[PDB]
Amino acid sequence: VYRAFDIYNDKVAGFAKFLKRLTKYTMADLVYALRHFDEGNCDTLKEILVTYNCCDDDYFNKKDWYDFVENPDILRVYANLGERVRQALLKTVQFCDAMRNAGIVGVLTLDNQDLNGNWYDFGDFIQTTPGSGVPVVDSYYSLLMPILTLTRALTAESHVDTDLTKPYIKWDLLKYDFTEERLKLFDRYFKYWDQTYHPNCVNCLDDRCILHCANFNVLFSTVFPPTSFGPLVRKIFVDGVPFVVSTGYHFRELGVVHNQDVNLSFKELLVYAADPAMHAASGNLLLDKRTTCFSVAALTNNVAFQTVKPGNFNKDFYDFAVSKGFFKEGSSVELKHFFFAQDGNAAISDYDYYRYNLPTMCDIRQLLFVVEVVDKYFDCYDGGCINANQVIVNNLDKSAGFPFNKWGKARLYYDSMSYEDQDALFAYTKRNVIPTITQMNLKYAISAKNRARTVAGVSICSTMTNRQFHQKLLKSIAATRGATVVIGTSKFYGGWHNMLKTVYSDVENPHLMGWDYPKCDRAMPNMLRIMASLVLARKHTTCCSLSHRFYRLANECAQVLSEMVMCGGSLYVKPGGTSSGDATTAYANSVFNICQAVTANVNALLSTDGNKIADKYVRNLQHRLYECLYRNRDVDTDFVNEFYAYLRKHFSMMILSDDAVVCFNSTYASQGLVASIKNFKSVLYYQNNVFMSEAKCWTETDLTKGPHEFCSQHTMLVKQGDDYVYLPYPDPSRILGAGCFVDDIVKTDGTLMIERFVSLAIDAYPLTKHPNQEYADVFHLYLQYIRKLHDELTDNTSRYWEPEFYEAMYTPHT
Amino acid sequence: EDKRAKVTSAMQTMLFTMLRKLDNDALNNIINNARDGCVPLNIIPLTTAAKLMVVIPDYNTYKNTCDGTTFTYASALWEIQQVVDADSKIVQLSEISMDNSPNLAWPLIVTALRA
Amino acid sequence: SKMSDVKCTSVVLLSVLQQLRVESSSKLWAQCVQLHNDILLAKDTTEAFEKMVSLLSVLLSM
RNA sequence: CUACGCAGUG
RNA sequence: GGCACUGCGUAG
Ligand SMILES: [Zn+2]
Ligand SMILES: [Zn+2]
Repeated sequence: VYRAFDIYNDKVAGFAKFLKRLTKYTMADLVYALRHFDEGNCDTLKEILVTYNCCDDDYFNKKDWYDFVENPDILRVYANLGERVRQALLKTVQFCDAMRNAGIVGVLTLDNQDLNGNWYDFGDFIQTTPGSGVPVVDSYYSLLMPILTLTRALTAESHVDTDLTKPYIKWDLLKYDFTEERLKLFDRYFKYWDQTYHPNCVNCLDDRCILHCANFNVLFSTVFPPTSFGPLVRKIFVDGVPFVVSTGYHFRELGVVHNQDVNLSFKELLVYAADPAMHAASGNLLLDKRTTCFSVAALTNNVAFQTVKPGNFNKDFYDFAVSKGFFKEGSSVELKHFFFAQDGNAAISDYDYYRYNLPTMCDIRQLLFVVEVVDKYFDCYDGGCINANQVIVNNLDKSAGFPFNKWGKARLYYDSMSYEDQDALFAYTKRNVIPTITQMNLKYAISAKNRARTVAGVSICSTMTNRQFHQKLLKSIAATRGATVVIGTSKFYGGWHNMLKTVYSDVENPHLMGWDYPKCDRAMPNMLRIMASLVLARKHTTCCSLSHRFYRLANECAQVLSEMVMCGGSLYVKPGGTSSGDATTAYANSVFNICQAVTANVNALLSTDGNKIADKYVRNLQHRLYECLYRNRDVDTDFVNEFYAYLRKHFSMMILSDDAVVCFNSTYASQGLVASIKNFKSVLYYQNNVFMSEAKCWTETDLTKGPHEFCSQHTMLVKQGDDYVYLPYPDPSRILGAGCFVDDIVKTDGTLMIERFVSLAIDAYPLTKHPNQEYADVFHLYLQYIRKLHDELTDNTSRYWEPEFYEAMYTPHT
Repeated sequence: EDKRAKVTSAMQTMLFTMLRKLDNDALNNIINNARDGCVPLNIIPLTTAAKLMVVIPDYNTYKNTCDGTTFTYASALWEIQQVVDADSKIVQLSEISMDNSPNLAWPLIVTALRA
Repeated sequence: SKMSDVKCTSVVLLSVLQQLRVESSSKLWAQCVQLHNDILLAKDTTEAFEKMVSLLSVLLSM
């Protein structure tokens, strides 16, 4: 029968299904089932769950028994296995000790350990002098890592004497330095993981060491009480009056970090006010039973409830549209996009969606190789730190965060500080940690679903320092055309056609596909966000030292990843995820997307049988992929280049931060040499902790039709100028709703509507070439409406309502 | 420069006035309990704040957490001073019951003082 | 038709209810929001008219 | 090119 | 009453 095996021989190498007291299943079957997840074939996973009392078959009769978001109770069922996993870990160490006490050198594989933890393997072992045996546990531990936090194997470390029956451990409420406990945890479970582990990531040597140590800390921080993590504060004496200020931080992933300018000016006042220390110290204690998210304090005398009012309605546009034959029964274009009003509990209920963010431990060897490959997608860009006078800021009339929104906009702070002050602040952030407070606001815009959208407004210190750190690389990425990341590449003036031709380039049997990330902004693991920041910061090999770059990374971690979130006047802690109002949200999201695609490709190429691969080049590439993944500690630039070229040939990606189009050789994917939809589903299941459904991910066989959807835009091949070009058109219901339903009533009368409708007629011109007469009539509706508004208002103006205007913006001349 | 002076003055005033609200009676003791003098931020509200606010979404949570006039939280004994609903109106303790729960405008914000 | 116009009228009535200081009351505004969001998301005309009548009654109570 | 407004996208 | 990108429109 099919069993999961991890093999590394002279002919085949991978982690794949092969045809082949002692339990029915082994640990590798558990790891394979939880990693390569397919809801169609869950028989091994169901048998494993039922056999070991995690649940019963009646649990599977319900729908969505596997989904994390829809059925959070599954997180308990998986956790009901975690203790078993923990026992395995302990037994593993014992086994290793025995080998080291018998002078045996061997490679430990998952398939040799049954689900009770026993090891029934004694082959592949080379005898040596007793006492000098060196177990090899890179593959075993590295593959088992994602199961350690999925099943919560380290819960029993929170109890006295490690007994699940005994009560919790009463750690001192004042304790913050858990370094000795982290050493004990590492030496108890990962005793033979040879790479040096630094509980405080200040001691880390480079980016890869930071990733490795932070990966271990993420697992080890689930044991300790959640009240210890967060800013560390100390009483200082400013001019004799006792302040309390943050002189450090405690990161779930980076350990304890201590400021270097601890001393006991407008910059120093900003560092004090942005600090949540004073606010969370003078505020009243708060216990919010509405959310399971940890709460800190209440900054006001009452809890605030914010209601989203319903959107306005354009009677004129609706009347004109129904006078033109729209919105009839059985038609194709309707009103499907509305302003959905919300009640007072909307903000906190949407903040509660962070319960989907779980502590995720990543496959560290796989993540290191994947970050090596992902860095290749950003080598055609240059970046570095810049001075304050080189920083470009788009809008200076935006909020400055909290508490800075009380006194003015960001323009006031940029005018107050001289360039020397901003440079001094940036240099301060290179040596110290400055925790900030980010507000959550409710968004007010057209949407097709009743759910509300929350935006995380960040403070001004984070914005300024992150701009100075990242703007050169950001503008480099936003001004490069023809690369994987298409941020900054307009879809106008033949942009969409050039993008599509770039994606189609040199693929033997090209099919297209696409997917989406469910709850991307909330369910993202923290390790992937750290990796994205490290990839963005790799462009500082000469301007910043190691310590400066680490303290900058700690700054993003403390101001974006785990900052204090002020909702309704109350301070909560953010478990993780991303801040949608961050400076580098789109680019870190693009790095995360490329990471997930590369991980899918690696899993697809490694889970192939290998023996049945008829291509010798692909078989050798798979063998060297396993070698460079779980056998080589230092980077292999040659094979990274080779795998990057292999992907760029057989997997062409078009990425905008969440929305991706992949043109792939269909023969290779059907053979199992390239990622498919099921590989992405498995990858998002075992890393992103979310289930991806086939309804929201699509495939396309004929390139002429083009991508089904990209950036909420369909595409179509048309003829103009004797040339077949790809034009993007939107869903006409979206445009009709935008016309009918307005954000504010002022945009119901005046000149403003004209411009608005122009920018809606520009985006609805391609619908003219659609075969459906309703879609084509949408455009003429908009043009007749613009003409009617212009007539009501009453040579240079007639050019707004002629089709030549909107035709000229899809010809690639300009 | 005048705007810079105004912003600095406002920030200093906010820090000073809010430092007036900051109590050193238990802060000194909890700092002294720390050998290095550094304490987590999340611990200061638990051990130093006098007033506590609890937000109750449903009657089940109310009877589970703060049913009596004096309840416990953070290993401390708190006595209820006021109860308000989401409309910012006073709600008496006798009004909160399973029979009258459908008539109340949940959630309820209950304010207590440390005893 | 009969669906689009009832959805538009539900939107305008929720807007005028909000202008009538209904959002001060938590329960009344929550009920109005639920009715309006179920009307807009509805695909059946019978449910649309039923919730439309209920929302209009909420408006007419004052 | 710099300012302000609008629209679209994540 | 947030970040980024793109495209309009009025001004030197
Ligand atoms: Zn390290
Ligand atoms: Zn730099």
